[PDB]
Amino acid sequence: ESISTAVIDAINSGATLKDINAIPDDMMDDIYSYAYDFYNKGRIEEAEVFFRFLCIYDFYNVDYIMGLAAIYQIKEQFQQAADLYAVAFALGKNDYTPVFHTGQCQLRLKAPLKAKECFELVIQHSNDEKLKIKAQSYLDAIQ
Amino acid sequence: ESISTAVIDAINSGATLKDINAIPDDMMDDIYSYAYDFYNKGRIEEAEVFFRFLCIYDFYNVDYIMGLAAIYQIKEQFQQAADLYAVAFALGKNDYTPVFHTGQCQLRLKAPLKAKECFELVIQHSNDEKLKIKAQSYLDAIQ
Ligand code: NA
Repeated sequence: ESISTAVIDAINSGATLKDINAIPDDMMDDIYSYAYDFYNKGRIEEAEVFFRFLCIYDFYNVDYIMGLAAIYQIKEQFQQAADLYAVAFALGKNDYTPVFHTGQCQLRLKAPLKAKECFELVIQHSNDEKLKIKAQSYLDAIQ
Repeated sequence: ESISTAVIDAINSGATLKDINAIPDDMMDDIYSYAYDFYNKGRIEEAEVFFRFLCIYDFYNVDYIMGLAAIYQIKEQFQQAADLYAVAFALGKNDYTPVFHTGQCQLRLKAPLKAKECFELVIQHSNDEKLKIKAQSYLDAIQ
């Protein structure tokens, strides 16, 4: 029946629609690869429908969630972007990229304080030099 | 978890085209009928544009997906067709038609092993006789 029922069931079950329907991995990879192609080519409207479907069918997948969070951030839906980046971080705590992006979202939502906090976390725990230089530049700009 | 709720809530906070209810149902039906007629009548470029519009307006409508997937197939854009057939399969209720068309696309993309898995999958799970007969023939021809 309808995807919204299936979704409520999947949440209640703590399992992904992908697992529940046993969609093969190769098929999921193909959709993701197409979706990323739209994103990289800058075709954000087409990329968004693909990524929204991906996160619906596999809501535990960090690459899907990061992809859709990047799209929201680019469309300036800062609060939705920040919410997805927080889930991505919770599912992958070795990676500070989502904490960095959330910092940029918080700045745009006029919460300089929350933003500084994110940028400090990155500087403190990330091993990604480029991420740390960006975060340090934001922290210097915000004072 | 509360994780899956957080993903779905974030995604559900933004309005979609279909959410705002600005387009009458019969207009949507007319657009689909014309797109489908253009297709059947060989006017492919026009069918392509409209079916793509339809897929953006309701990506979870299998008829829209299968419509554009079939256009890519006919245009020999076999990878794109295969990517949309994977979406149709995930949307679909045990319907193995998109899996079968994926097999034909794989075979044309010189991935016979992938093709053979598609056709095997149809034979194993499909309840559509005409479809299993085509799939068995492809399997026999590929060896
Ligand atoms: Na970005």
